[PDB]
Amino acid sequence: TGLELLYLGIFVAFWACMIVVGICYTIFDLGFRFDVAWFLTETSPFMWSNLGIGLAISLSVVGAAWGIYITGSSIIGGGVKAPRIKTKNLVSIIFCEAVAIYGIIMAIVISNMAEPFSATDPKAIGHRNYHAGYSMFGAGLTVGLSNLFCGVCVGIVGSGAALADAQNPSLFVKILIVEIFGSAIGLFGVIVAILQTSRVKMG
Amino acid sequence: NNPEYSSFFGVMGASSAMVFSAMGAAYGTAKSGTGIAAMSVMRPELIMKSIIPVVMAGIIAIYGLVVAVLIANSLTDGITLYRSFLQLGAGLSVGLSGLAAGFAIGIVGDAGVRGTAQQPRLFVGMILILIFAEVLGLYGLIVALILSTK
Amino acid sequence: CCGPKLAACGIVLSAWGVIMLIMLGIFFNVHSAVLIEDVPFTEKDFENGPQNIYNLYEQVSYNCFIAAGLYLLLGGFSFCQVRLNKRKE
Amino acid sequence: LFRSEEMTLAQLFLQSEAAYCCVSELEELGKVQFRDLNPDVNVFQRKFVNEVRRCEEMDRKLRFVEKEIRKANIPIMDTGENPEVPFPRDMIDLEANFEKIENELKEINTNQEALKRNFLELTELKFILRKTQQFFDEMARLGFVAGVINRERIPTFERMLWRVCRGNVFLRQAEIENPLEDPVTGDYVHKSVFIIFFQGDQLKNRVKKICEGFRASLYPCPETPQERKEMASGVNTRIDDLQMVLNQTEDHRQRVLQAAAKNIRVWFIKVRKMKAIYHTLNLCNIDVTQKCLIAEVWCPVTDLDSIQFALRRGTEHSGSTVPSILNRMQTNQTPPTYNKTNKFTHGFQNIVDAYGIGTYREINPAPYTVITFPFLFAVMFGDFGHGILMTLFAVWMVLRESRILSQKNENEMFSMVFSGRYIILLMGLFSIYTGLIYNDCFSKSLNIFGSSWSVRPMFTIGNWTEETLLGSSVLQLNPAIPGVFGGPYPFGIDPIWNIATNKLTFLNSFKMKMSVILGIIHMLFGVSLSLFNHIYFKKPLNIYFGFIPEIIFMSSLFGYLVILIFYKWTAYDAHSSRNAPSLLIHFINMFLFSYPESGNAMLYSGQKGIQCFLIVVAMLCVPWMLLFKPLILRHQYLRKKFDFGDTMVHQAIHTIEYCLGCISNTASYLRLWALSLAHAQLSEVLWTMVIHIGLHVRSLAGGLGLFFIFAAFATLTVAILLIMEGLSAFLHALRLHWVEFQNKFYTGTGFKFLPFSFEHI
Repeated sequence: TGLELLYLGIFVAFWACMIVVGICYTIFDLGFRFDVAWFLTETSPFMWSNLGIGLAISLSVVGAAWGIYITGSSIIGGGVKAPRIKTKNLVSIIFCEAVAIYGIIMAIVISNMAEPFSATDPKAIGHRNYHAGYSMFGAGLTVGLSNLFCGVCVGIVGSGAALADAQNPSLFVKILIVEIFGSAIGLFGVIVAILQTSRVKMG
Repeated sequence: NNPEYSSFFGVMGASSAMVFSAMGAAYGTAKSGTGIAAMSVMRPELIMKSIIPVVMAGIIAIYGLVVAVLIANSLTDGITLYRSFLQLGAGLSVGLSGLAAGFAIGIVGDAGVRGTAQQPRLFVGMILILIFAEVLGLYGLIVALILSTK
Repeated sequence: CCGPKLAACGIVLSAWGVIMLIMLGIFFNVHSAVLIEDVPFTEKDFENGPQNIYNLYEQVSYNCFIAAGLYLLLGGFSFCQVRLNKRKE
Repeated sequence: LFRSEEMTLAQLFLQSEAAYCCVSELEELGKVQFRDLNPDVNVFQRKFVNEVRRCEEMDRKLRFVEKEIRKANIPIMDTGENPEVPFPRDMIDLEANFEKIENELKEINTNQEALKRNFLELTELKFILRKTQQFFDEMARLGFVAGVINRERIPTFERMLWRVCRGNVFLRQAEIENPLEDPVTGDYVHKSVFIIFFQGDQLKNRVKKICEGFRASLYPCPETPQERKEMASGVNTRIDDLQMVLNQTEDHRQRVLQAAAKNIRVWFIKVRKMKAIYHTLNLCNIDVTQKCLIAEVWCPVTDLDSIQFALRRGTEHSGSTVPSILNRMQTNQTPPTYNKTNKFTHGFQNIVDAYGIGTYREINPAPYTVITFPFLFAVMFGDFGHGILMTLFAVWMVLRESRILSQKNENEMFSMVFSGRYIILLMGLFSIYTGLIYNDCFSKSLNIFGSSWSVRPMFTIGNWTEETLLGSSVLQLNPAIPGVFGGPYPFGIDPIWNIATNKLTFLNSFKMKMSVILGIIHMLFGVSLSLFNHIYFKKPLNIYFGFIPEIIFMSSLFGYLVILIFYKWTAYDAHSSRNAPSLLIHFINMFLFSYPESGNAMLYSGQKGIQCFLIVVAMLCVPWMLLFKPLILRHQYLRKKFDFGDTMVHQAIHTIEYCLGCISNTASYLRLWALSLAHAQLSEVLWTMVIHIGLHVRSLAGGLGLFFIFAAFATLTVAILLIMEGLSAFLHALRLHWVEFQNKFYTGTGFKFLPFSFEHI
């Protein structure tokens, strides 16, 4: 539990430092120094765009990995006595893997709207570019997180159903609906990811 | 107009792409080695039969290495800060993809190694599940390659 | 020991090598424009003309033929070893 | 050929004594399943329970004899006339008598083993005596106790002996130089001899109770040094003489076992045949009207005559009234598949046989697919050389299949490869063709009959000239413009695309579009097969109400995308990009699956109307008409004079599953293309990292070590490319088979074939 203690300590120390520096800044009538606008402006939109793309694919793939292993261990454990489940249950596995696919194609579409800048100043050069970069970063974060979470849900449900199949093999069809509901929830995530970056111009 | 510190992002993109994949491969190798050692105490003839999770981790490490080599060979002094962020994003993506793939590879390989030690007929089915793990890591690689140009 | 697996691996690797380096040597002799990146290059030859490029192409080709030569040599040695092992019994 | 092979069922009339002969003859023929007729048996009503018990006893005797023989390391070579004859009832007694003589010999061997255990105890005493010969040097009321104890109990002994003390413990001892195998246990147990000089009578009792609780075998070694030598020599002489006697007796036993291996193999076949016969008789039914027996038989229509021939054997020697009659009823009688009748191509079926098709003649699996199956386009990695390597390996292995099957197997993986040799070879041929069309031989392209493109027309006409050294100083990797050019490779992809640096983008677009077209046509064919599958099984309501919506929706949503891809490919040219220089494609993805409004860009006349019409016919109409089904008949049924709930809920779940699965499988068809790109990049990087290093200047130094570098290349190409990535694609395409390709026309499971093939050799 030492790692948990270290993480909690870092969390609480950083948040205490942040609240104390905020109260010091607002007390000392030094509000103008704590400029969020300058941070969001002078920062390059390319970092936001590329980080959004990377997270969009990476969260998807790691959620899919969580699902596939959390269901594969269950399958291999429950398949010792009944070898027939070693393949028939696979219909609930590809979901997770297909969930990861919902990232890469998505990771293409956002990446389809990346252009160079050849500009440095932020005054009237980059307003639409700023919006495009932030919007595509948000869409990437949305798809990545939603896809990861739906992957872990689908893997959990698939492991449960696979262990259910170990006793009565006739309930798999009656129980298939939950994981397709989870996959549909991932589809909602991908749909809103599409819509968020639907109308954005980059350049 | 070339901004300073531009190569920093690409350098850590390559470093992450190598390192995270290396860590995932190491975890997979460790878990599968523990599983093999546990299983070999009763079925000695089945040692080389299911050594393949180790080579799967090696494959993930190979994906990390090839992405890192490509990114490093694409590195120049005057990065326009548009290529560097692309390289960093691809590197981080492929690195965490390799980490997750190694995670799944290790866990499922240990489980399947124990199962095939217990039930000899379970190996081939395990194959399918295990192979899917690599695919996930593979996705990182491809999503890096397209990110190497656009 | 000169096990059957070792001899078979040596023979197949030798055959693989001889065919591939012969085809490399031929493709270098024609000087195909695909392996140009593979071919070594020095900046002082850029203005000299294609003659220097063809000269170094011939040099690397000859390197490939001698490589295939010792590949054939060790393949023949492996064949002799495996034939002696077979005829011993 | 045809995947129907109607099974049908039959009744098998029998007799009292003729039944055994007829059943043995049929088992020799082995073309019948013999579905059970009496379920309420539970062995208690098995009739021939005593025969089954005798068979079990014989099997136990055979297993014990075989285990003893394997411990003796004696071969079981029994080749020749293995299926001699099904065992008659009378000769079973003589075979059992011979087995009883063998068991008596085994019992004598067990008594010998007990005597050997006693001799091993004597040998342990002799070793403790050998230690006592050296303990006289240590001697120079310390209670001298020596004992034999397992090496595993040594540590705890230390913590369980010093703490009690009450006189202190002086444990000076050594261990046996080898892990002396205890014959009582039979394992190479690790032992040791512990010696202590604790104290007199009270600690003597304490040590004796410690040894009693700890199983340590204490020996009261005497103090005089003579008698130890003579009794050690005597026990050694007894040990060697008795060991020689026992070795001679067991050598005679194994000499008999040389022929007894084939003898008990034949006995095993006979007892297995008898057990199968009695199991079938238990499954068979006995009538009270006569002494005859009626057995339900699952036999093929073609083999029926041969079945009658079995009766011809019955009517000849044992009885004359044993016929068989085709039982053509419809209640239950779910026939087995039995359609898996084919030559080497049967390997294909095995890969399909991971699901157990069943469902009678509906089966439409491998033979329709074979080549167009996702198991011969299971390459997507063809590198010319990789294909030729796979073909060479498979061809050499097929040329050697005779001696390979004749010789013993190596490993289960080798067994799988042997089962797959045919598919491996034909996949190698297709990989060769795919490498040719891809024009990527070891990631290096091939220039055959021209290459198209040029540079001088691009620069002289295009004013991009005078870049000889300026292009090597000012325009590094800059020039990429088409002037007066065009014209595709007559066969594949130009090598110029390979040696370029925009290779990634063009190859990505080309592979993704090839992905879409191939996947759509494949899934269309898979769904179209279901129409024939269902028209064979009558059912006009499902044909005119359930699958027409599926095809309509699938076409209206995906064939439009395919046609758009082809139109984009054909209706443009190099000097036709909209304002911007290239734009790559710019229309493949912005035409999504919904395209709400706006869009702009490419808005060719009529496309909006076609899109809207396809959306309304597909998204709004197809799911709605996929509803109802049996209730439509139920109304008529309700007007004549089925569980609505389960029917409509199952139909609803199937409809949502299919409608989501169209998109899901369209996305999942993208998988093998990632393997294609990864394999291409892996080959290219391996080349540029090993071979590019290996070929350089200073020919002597550049080629003296070329052998080692090229051997490393061969090993890497075999390991990560040929096998690893090869296996990855091998199973990727099988998944594409089993998730979307074949999960469109055939559904369900059924019992496989089960004849009396005498699988036990």
